[PDB]
This record gives sequence, C-alpha cells and structure tokens, in this order.
Amino acid sequence: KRWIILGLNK
Amino acid sequence: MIQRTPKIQVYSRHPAENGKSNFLNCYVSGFHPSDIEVDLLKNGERIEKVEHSDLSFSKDWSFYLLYYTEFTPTEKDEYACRVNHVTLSQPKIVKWDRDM
Amino acid sequence: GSHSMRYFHTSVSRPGRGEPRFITVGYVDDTLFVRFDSDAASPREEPRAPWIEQEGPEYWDRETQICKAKAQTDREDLRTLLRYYNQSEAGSHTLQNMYGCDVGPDGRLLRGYHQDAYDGKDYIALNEDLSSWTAADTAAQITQRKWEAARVAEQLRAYLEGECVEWLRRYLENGKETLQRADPPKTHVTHHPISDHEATLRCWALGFYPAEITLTWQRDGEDQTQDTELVETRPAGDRTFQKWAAVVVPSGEEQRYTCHVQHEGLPKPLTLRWEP
Amino acid sequence: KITQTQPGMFVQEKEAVTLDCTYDTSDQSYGLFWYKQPSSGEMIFLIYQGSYDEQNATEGRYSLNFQKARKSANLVISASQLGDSAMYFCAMRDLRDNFNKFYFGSGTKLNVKPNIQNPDPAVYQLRDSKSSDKSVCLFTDFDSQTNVSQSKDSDVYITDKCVLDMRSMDFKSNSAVAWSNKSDFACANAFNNSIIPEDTFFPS
Amino acid sequence: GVTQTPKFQVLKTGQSMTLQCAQDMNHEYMSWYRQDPGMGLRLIHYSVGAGITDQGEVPNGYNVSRSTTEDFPLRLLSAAPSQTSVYFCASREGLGGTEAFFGQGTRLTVVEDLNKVFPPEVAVFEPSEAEISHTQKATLVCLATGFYPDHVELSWWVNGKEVHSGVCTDPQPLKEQPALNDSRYALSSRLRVSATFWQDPRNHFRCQVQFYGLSENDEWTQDRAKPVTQIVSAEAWGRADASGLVPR
Repeated sequence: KRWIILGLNK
Repeated sequence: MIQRTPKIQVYSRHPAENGKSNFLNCYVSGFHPSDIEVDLLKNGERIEKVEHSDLSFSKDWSFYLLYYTEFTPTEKDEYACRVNHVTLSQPKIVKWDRDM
Repeated sequence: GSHSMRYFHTSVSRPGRGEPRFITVGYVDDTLFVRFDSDAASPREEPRAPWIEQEGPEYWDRETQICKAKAQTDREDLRTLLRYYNQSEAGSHTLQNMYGCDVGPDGRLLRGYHQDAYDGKDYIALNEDLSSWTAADTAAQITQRKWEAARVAEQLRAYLEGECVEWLRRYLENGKETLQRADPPKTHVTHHPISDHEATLRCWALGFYPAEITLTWQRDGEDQTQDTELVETRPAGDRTFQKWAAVVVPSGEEQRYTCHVQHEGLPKPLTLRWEP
Repeated sequence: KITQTQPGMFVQEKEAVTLDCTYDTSDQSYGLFWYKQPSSGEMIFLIYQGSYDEQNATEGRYSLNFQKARKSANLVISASQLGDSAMYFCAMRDLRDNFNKFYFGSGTKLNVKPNIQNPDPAVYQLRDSKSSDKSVCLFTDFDSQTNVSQSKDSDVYITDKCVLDMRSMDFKSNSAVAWSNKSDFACANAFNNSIIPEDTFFPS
Repeated sequence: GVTQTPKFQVLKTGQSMTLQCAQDMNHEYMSWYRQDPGMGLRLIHYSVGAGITDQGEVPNGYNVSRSTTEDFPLRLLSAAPSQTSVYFCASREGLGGTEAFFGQGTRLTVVEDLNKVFPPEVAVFEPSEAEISHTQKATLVCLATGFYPDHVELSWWVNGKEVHSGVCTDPQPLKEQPALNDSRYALSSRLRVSATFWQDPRNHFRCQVQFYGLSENDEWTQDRAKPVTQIVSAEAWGRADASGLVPR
C-alpha cells in the first residue's frame, strides 16, 4: 500500500 | 556524477544437468548509473529471447537486474553474459561456469 | 519474525530521447509484489506475487494513480534539481526514492524509512526520528525547507506508522504460506584443485528464502572470516536466492575445514565438509 | 464535485463567519482549497487542506474546519472585516486525474455588514461641480437593516448600498446613489421603491 | 508571483489575441482556466513543464505554448463571442502541487462591432450643504457613465494622492440597458470627508476612471473619437465659506 500526498515536489 | 561498475555473476536457476531444461541467469548489480546493456550469449551469439527483472536497487543506491532466458545446457554449448556500461571501456564478457 | 515493506522508485532522464523512464517496485521482505514501468504499453501498477492479486480493482486503480503521480513528481523534480545544481538540460540524471517500514514479530513498527538520492548520492532522508530531515547538501536543504513548511514528516510518519504497518500485516497474512515460510538452503561443498599445493573449497547454499543467510568457513573450528570469499547473494529467478563461500586451503588439509550455514529455514545451523 | 449551498452569507463586522462547503470524492487523496474573489475579480488563494493532514489548516483569520467523515470543508473567517466582502470559492483536486483540474464550487458571496453606531437616514441632492444642471441623489447613513431596492422604473438608476469606512474616525456609513435623465425626478421620490426609515431626512 | 496580462480586453469577433502569463516562482505547472457563470472554473490547457502542453476541458479555440517554464501564453487565433469570459492563468510547483496561485485574471469581451465601445464620461458631484450642516460630513460622488465594455478602474485622488479611506465604489457597474449585452454601463463611487476638510478651496478632489478600450492598432470606422484605453477624470475643489475663510 503506497504513500501519497500533494505537494511533495523537491 | 557517481559511477559504479556492475558486478556480474552468470549461473543457472537450477543445478545444471546436460539435456535438462533450466534457466540461464546473468545478475548485474552494484552499478550506477542505471543505463546498462546486457546480453546472454550462446556460443558467442546473442540469445534473442532474454527477459530481465524490473530495475531496483540496494541500500547504497546501486542498481541490480536479473537477466535470464530458458535454456537446455549441453557439454558442448558455451554460454556467457556480455555487459556494457558507461564505466566499461569494452563490453565485459563473463563466461558461464557450472562450478560458480 | 521481523518483516519489511519497501517501495523503490527510479526516474532516469534521457534528454533527446523522450521523457524520463520511471520504474517502481514493491517488496514485502524479499518478494517483489508490485511494479510499475512508465515504459510499459499502457502502464498499470501490476501484481508480481500471487497473494497481492486478491486486492480489488480500487486497489490497482489507486496504486496505478500514485505511481503515475510519483512519475510526474519525479519529472518535475529532475527539472528543479538541474536548477539547484546549475546543471545542463543535456545530461541524464537519476532520482531514486525508497520508503517503507520494518515491523517486529509483534507486528508493530520497528523502523520506518524515506530516502531520496540524486545521481547515486544521498539527497534527503527522513531521520529515524520519522520526524526530521537530513539534507545531504545545499540543494537538498532547499527541499528540506519546502518539506518542513508543508509538515511532510508529520504525514509521512503517520503513513509509516499506520497504513504501512497495517497493510504489511495484511500482506503477510494473505501471503502467509509463502512470505512466512522460510525455505532452507540446500547445501553442499565443492572441491576445486588449483594446483598440487592448493585447492578451493566452495560451500554452496541454494534455493533458500529469505535472502539473509550466513555462510562461514572454520578451520579446526576456529574463525576463518577475513580469509573467506563470499559472493553477493544472488537471485535464482524463482524468488529464492543463492550464495557461496570459498576458502583457498592447502591440498591435503581439506578435512580441517568446515562450512557453517545459518538461515531462518534451518532449525539448527549446519556444519558441512567436503566429501574427501 | 464541490457543493457550496450558500449563494450568499451576511455577517456583522468583527463577527466570525463560516462559509459552507462539501465535496464529493471517491479518492482517499485530495486537497481542499479556498479562494477569495473580491470585486476587482482576482483569485486570491486563502488556505489549503490535505486529506491526510490531521491538523485543520490555519492561515491568518482563515481556518478550515475539515471534517473528512462529514465530507465538509467549511472556511471559517475570524473577525470579519469589510474588506472580506467578496466571493468565496471552495475547490478541490483529487487523485483521479493526478490532481490536475481544480474543481471549484459555485461560490458564496460574503456580505459583511457594518455596525452602524448612529443611523441618520437622509437623502441629499448633490450637484455636478461642472457647469451642468445634472444632479445626483444620495441616500446615506441608514442602518444595515434597511435595504435599497433598485427602481422598477427603467429611466431611474439606483446603485446597490455601499459601505464606506472613514478609518481615521473608525466611522462607517452606507450609501446608495440614484440619478435620472428624466424631469419629474426629484430626490423626494428617488428611493420610493425602497422602504426607507420614516424619519429619513429630506432637506429643503 | 503570477503576472497575467492584460487585466482587461475587448476583442472584435475574428481578431487574434495572446493572453500573457509569467511566473517568477520556478513553477513547473501552468494552466489556463476560464470562469463562466454556472460553469465553475473550466480548464482550457495546461503545461506540466517546459515543452509540454495538454488540452483541458475546453481547449477549442485556444492554443498554448510552453517555450520556457516562466511563460504560458494563451492564444486566441480567432475571437468568438462564446470566448467572452474571465480568464485565469494558474501556476504551481508541480502537477501535485499545493501552492496554487491564480493570476489577476483577464476579463475578455468579444464584440461583434467595435462601434459599441464607448469610453466613460465622468462627473463629480459636490457635497450637499444639507449633509454638511446635518452631519458635519461631506460626501462627494463620482459618476462614470455611458461606458462599454465594463472595463473600468475608478480611483479617488485627494491633493494628488490616491485615497481609499472614506471611499466606496459600486462593486459591479450597472447597465444603462441591462437586457442588452451591448448596452453601456454606469458606475458610481463616493468619497466622504469631514465638512471642514471640504470647506477648503485648497483641497483638491479628483475622481479618476481608467478605461480599457481599443488599442492603437484596432481599426476604427466611426467619426467619433476612437475609444482607446484612456483615463477620464472629473474634479472639484473645496468650497470655502461665505464668509472667509478656511475653518481651523
């Protein structure tokens, strides 16, 4: 089960 | 740019038995960057139907791939793995040796 | 015992040859179970181990979306990182990310991970804290500020502590018969004469799972470590692994050397000798 | 899908106001956004909430009462100011399209009413400063609970009530302006359409 | 952050135009929306990076380009009445970004015939003596009338400085003939000062209406002055007393 959120840009 | 030259091992899935269908593997690891050229050779000729695993990597970020293809080994037939990489001047050939 | 879930991500830019190749894979322990390749004809997150196949279409659609999203995040990040490092759009570069969790036999979080690398080098890493960042350089420090501001660690920490653990548990349960079955190595010793003076003793371990294993040579039952050649554990291609360990010993002294094999799948450690 | 049920909300200045929003998403990952659009038409980002953020977002006087279970994402504006009168958009992006599109709600017009300390309803006539015989009617100083209806007669123009704020004195007052090309048009009838205070001052 | 231009635009049917949008935020993602009543915000085109553009929900009639990450110009090759709308350029760090900053907006009006374009006439109406006497306050009213399209910015200037305190301007202009989308508009504004500030002939009150109309290049086929973007003002000076004599 993968993780994800908005706004993770480097 | 970090560069790490690939380690190479060539071996069969199962203990090699002449006349017995098996799988010839070429494990390339510890390399960087990821772009790499890997062929399995039968008697120095490129084996057409070779599959490889999905690019993955180890804790030190270095990459590994398993190349493999169905094969029936014989006393006479020689198999090898030819690997080219940016860290390599010349494509590197590792001969399959049943004892390693 | 202890178990792990890991997601690995690699984006490789290929300027003048299209857009970045993105490849991600999911492991439980040493078992590949999901994959996504931006180069696949019609890219989906695909199962790669049977027990994951029960998951419903909502699961596969979502995992596919997240991978696609990661792919895109990566494309943007490669662009950004060119600016951070003042590099040319002409060079090919690698973004790598790994994350996941370790659970103890109790099934509670032992350790969580989230780490990025740029061009084979540490870039930014979630600390063991699961609460703070370690930036490898000045560029990554910029990323750190962005991520501190967004309170990313907080949410990542909740993921590592919740879903990661919980889904790992559920995978472990669904894949009980395989993920939780340790397959012992078939072992044997080969003898390879170098010359009249010396021989190689090679202790083999085959068809084992998980990959973790200890192979050691002893001489008269005493440590033979810095004298042992260990090849990297290698995949057989059927989810089990192989390794060998080797000593060069004086011809006629082979019988002083014992190979020792420890592995989850062995009730008790093995002692092997060459059959002289 | 974003539902703002309130086409308009009113609030007494200094009071707090909650602007309702509900969103429809199947995805577990999304972001809720509020934007403010003042009269001049710009889109001012106010606040963002991630579906996985356990804290409720806060940005100055804006707070987002994010109820994942109720599927609501109400904007709360503390200590309403006259400058808050504007359109408020609830918006969302979700995983289904990789967070591509903003989905905006219909929006809610926030009307911040001034606290009128001393109403002094009156309709004044103003004259053009130029050598013209053109004139204007100014209904001013009424409380926030009287309303200006536009004319039902097409040749008389009447603006909606407007609040001005003389800041140095912290003084606020409502006005509405009315003018006509017509000739029978006197200020004494200008706002007949509106129900105006009985004591509304009509100077001589 | 996002500099979108122009803020206002009237276009003759069939004319081209490029809405401009630049961001100084090193944003990878840029997009164009149009805002239309009942239609919410519709995506037109977007660009996830330099050299990449894709079609939104309503790409037709528009083309975009992404030569650099900084700019995302929106192009209307052939203006149509349907394309009358309010356009927003939006940018953000990435596809999955949360820093979603919209531009000031471009309010676009597509007209069949430019002969409908009229600049405002501006008048200032002096404070009633009755108000001055009754409230010790003085309300000036500015009236901008006869204009089309809705593209005005109204400002008060007191002694040469833009003023905001005491100013109230109608939120939206009011149509002189509301049922016709071709009708001209009127706008009012009030500026309230103290009577005693008004009773000073030295105090200068100017109402200024910046109107956005035709450009230099637009064809103009009428005898009346070409209604180009221009400022139109009306002013008034304080009324000193009978009587002297600026009050202390």
